Amino acid sequence: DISTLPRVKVDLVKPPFVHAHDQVAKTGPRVVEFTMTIEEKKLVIDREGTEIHAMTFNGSVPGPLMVVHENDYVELRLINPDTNTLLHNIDFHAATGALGGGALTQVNPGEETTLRFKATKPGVFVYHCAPEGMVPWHVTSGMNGAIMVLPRDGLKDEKGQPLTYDKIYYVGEQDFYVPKDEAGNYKKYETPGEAYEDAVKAMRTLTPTHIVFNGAVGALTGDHALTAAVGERVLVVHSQANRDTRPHLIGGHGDYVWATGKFRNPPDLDQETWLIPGGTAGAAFYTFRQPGVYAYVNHNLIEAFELGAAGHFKVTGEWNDDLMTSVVKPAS
Amino acid sequence: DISTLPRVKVDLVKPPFVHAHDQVAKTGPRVVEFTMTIEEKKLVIDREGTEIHAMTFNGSVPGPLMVVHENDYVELRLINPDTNTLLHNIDFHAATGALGGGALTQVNPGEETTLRFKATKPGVFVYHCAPEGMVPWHVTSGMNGAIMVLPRDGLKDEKGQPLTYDKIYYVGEQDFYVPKDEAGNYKKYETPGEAYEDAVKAMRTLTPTHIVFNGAVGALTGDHALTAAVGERVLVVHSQANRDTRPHLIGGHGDYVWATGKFRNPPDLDQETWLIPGGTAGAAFYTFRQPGVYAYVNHNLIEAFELGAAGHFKVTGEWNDDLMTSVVKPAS
Amino acid sequence: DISTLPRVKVDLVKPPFVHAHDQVAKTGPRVVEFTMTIEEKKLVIDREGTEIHAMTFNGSVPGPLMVVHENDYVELRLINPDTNTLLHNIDFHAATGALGGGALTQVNPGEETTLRFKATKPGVFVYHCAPEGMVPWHVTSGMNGAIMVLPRDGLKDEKGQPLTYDKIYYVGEQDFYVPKDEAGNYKKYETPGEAYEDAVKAMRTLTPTHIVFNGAVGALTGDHALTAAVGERVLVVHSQANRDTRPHLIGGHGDYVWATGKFRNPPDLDQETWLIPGGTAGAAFYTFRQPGVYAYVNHNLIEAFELGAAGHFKVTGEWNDDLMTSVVKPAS
Ligand SMILES: O=N[O-]
Ligand SMILES: O=N[O-]
Ligand SMILES: O=N[O-]
Ligand SMILES: O=N[O-]
Ligand SMILES: O=N[O-]
Ligand SMILES: O=N[O-]
Ligand SMILES: O=N[O-]
Ligand SMILES: O=N[O-]
Ligand SMILES: O=N[O-]
Ligand SMILES: O=N[O-]
Ligand SMILES: O=N[O-]
Ligand SMILES: O=N[O-]
Ligand SMILES: O=N[O-]
Ligand SMILES: O=N[O-]
Ligand SMILES: O=N[O-]
Ligand SMILES: O=N[O-]
Ligand SMILES: O=N[O-]
Ligand SMILES: O=N[O-]
Ligand SMILES: [Cu+2]
Ligand SMILES: [Cu+2]
Ligand SMILES: [Cu+2]
Ligand SMILES: [Cu+2]
Ligand SMILES: [Cu+2]
Ligand SMILES: [Cu+2]
Repeated sequence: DISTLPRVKVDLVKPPFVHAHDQVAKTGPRVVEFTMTIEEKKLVIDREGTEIHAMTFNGSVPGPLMVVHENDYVELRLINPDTNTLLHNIDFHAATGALGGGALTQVNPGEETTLRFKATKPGVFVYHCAPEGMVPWHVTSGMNGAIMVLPRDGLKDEKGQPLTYDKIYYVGEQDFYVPKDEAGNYKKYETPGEAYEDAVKAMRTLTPTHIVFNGAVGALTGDHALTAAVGERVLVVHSQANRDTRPHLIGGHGDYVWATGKFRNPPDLDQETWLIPGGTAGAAFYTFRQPGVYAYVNHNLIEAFELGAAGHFKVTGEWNDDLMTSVVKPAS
Repeated sequence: DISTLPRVKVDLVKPPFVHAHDQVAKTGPRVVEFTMTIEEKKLVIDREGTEIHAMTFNGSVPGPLMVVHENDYVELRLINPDTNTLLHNIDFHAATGALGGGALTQVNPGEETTLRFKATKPGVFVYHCAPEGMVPWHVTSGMNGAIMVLPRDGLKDEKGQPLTYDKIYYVGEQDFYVPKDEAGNYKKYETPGEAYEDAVKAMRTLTPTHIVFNGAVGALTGDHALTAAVGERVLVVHSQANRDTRPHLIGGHGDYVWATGKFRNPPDLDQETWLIPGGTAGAAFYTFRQPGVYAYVNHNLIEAFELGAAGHFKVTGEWNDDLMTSVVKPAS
Repeated sequence: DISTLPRVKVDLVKPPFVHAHDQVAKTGPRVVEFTMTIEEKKLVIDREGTEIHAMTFNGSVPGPLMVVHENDYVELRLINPDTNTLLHNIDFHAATGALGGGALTQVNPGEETTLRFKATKPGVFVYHCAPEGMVPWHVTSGMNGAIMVLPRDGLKDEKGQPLTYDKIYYVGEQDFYVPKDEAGNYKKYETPGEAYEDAVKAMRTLTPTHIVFNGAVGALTGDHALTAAVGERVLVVHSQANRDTRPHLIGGHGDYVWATGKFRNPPDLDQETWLIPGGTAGAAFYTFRQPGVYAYVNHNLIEAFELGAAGHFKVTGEWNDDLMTSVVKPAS
């Protein structure tokens, strides 16, 4: 009887940060209660000032990472305030039935709903809006995130030994399709209905105009670079709700990678780059061995360095000259 | 001596259905005899009435699924009737030598040929036409299918335990490249030779105009939706002869997935989405747990919902409120 | 103390050939010394005579395959002669720290540098140039290769048994983005600086104009076809520094494949086609069973047969009619 289970309310945080949780479950199964408020908002996505009408869960692109354990129940209160204009819903790839919840969560502006589902499979999973007839438009306007369902005994390596992370980050990668005129400049629009056919035309090109981490070019850089220390074990969850990506840590590796995100499978070891298919979340575990700046990229390097799919880690600590050294510095 | 082996004649069926077979081999190795007749035909591929000149094995896009067991011999009689205009052949990715058979099976209109090969590797494999100098044109005109080579003791899970499906479906996904003029409308053509250079130009864009299951937008919907019941174990074989795809069952999972289709490998567990590379067939096994409508899609959602790569399952049975429920239905 | 280790100087060879090495390490850890000289040069990449300004390591696209064992040190002397015009560097995906070495290896024309790093992870890995602000331009101008870090006890299969190759080839696959005018003809340019913005524009299309093996359409054909004999065990290392590929041996298989290239993982068995993500090297092992011509392709068949991503094997030996035969040759 679900009513006899503990309830715990989670307060979500903005990506790339992740709400506090325990890797190894410290309680039995629980109903884990989340609330998200949909926000349609203008977002500047590049250094040129290109502004789009984003559709968000909780104000961010991506939406926040939710974290539960296997066989917990996820109870989500989804709020669509009357300041929004569109119908929205939510589909969890972690859930079973009713189009992942989408069939049960259609909320007009001024409405809310509560969905409960049992998290029966461990892994990282995409969630996204998916209103009938409008699915890719909502998803490619930012309106996707991820949920991590941890095994109750935490992560394990390929031999069944524990893998415990010290830090976790969530990198949502977003493909945008900003409509272009025949000279190639972006268009804007006066209403969502007036934008819709050219959004469809732009999407049909299958060529994103921007591919960004955490909602904008450069979002994971400078003061907002990811951080770690030498010797820290870091889990990076990476999702892409619509298009393949190939993450790579420049100067590092994925020591243990679940490229398609499902923890019942043994991880792939020692990866340089891995393929996360569109519509999937993946997770990579790495122990830093060197300080300095790293770039975390989609290793289509055009996508990374021209379209925006690049962020930075700043890592503190001691340099290891055994691992790498300049024997002769550049010189004439 | 192959002449001492039993022969069995298979009568093929139209996708997404699959000819009757046994999962666990009930006989020793056999020569399994198949016949396919090539048909060049007009096909309407979308709701707008866009009509192409399709090139088919057995009248369908995809061609039918052939099913044998490991170390059977596949004997195919391939017929190119004189009502066709082009040279065709067949290449089996399951076979070894002679470009998969393509070098031995070149048939002008009015010709036939018989090829035999030993199915030495278990898995699902693409087959496709591949005439020298014209390969992608034939393949992207529909002229591909798949063959399943079952292990003699049937499918097994990651622990070596049997996996037995109750139903099997074959979803062939087809990328079409319908030539467009500079305003973006499709062109038609008066002969294959007159179409060829613009087919090549259209293909060179690397941007399909349509991506469909079972030969047309909506083919696997309505009266032709896939069906199952709660508790049924379903195997979905999915092929793509030319371009990557990322299947996903909306509201479900791939409980056991051979993404690259080869049964000697342990399956990946609990997949949300999986990557089937172009030129591969994959297979996913799922036990339905909830009734209702599911969408089975390529989870590039633009490809699914704008270009055609979406079908439906209709599932009968009892709803499980433990797995999912609406706690509070959408309301003001 | 690294100075107490043996040093061995390797003399590199042009792809697709690979410098001599031992699969099982015959010495303890060593410092393996390599030298590469950067060459900017004109290269004709297609049958039409399209000529680009290539950026190369050691005069070739791809750069040469380097081979070491796990826990060897790689010491590379990188020379940028004063006959070049651009700044270059090198990033090894095999290395840890300093952006794979790129932060330590920036060489103006007329400069050289020496980098040492410990090869701590076994596998095949990409290396590429990556000058800050110019990364995809250099990589997509050819300026990438691979390094193989063998386990000290050589390759092993999924059961831990040895896999020993008789021959090894390195296929580098290169995506080029040759700028096109509005009629679709290639442009040329008078200086690298004058080419840069249109190179960026061309790259931003995400649509390669050419995808080639060993630097040009047809490079691995005719007198330069790959060769083998029936019964030979062949390892094909395949890299793609920027874009996904899906190799396939037409008429054969990948008997053992490390699609993402890392030897600590068990190989995938019996592959028809496999996905090597952009920014990765993979490796496939096959034992030839039939003589004749094979095509080795990227199985996006448009990429293979229209854009250039196809080569040939010529295999000598005895035909096996048990594996494949023409029962009835094509006839009326
Ligand atoms: O707890 N049954 O999924
Ligand atoms: O943090 N425990 O390994
Ligand atoms: O055609 N101008 O969007
Ligand atoms: O091209 N990725 O969906
Ligand atoms: O199939 N491209 O997303
Ligand atoms: O989904 N397993 O990485
Ligand atoms: O039966 N030998 O492949
Ligand atoms: O249908 N036997 O599990
Ligand atoms: O340029 N009209 O196909
Ligand atoms: O983009 N798939 O071949
Ligand atoms: O590489 N795209 O099929
Ligand atoms: O090919 N193994 O999924
Ligand atoms: O030898 N330590 O990587
Ligand atoms: O070449 N030894 O298997
Ligand atoms: O617009 N001509 O490159
Ligand atoms: O489409 N491959 O990066
Ligand atoms: O994501 N295409 O390389
Ligand atoms: O990276 N393992 O193929
Ligand atoms: Cu929405
Ligand atoms: Cu989805
Ligand atoms: Cu044909
Ligand atoms: Cu093929
Ligand atoms: Cu360079
Ligand atoms: Cu790189």
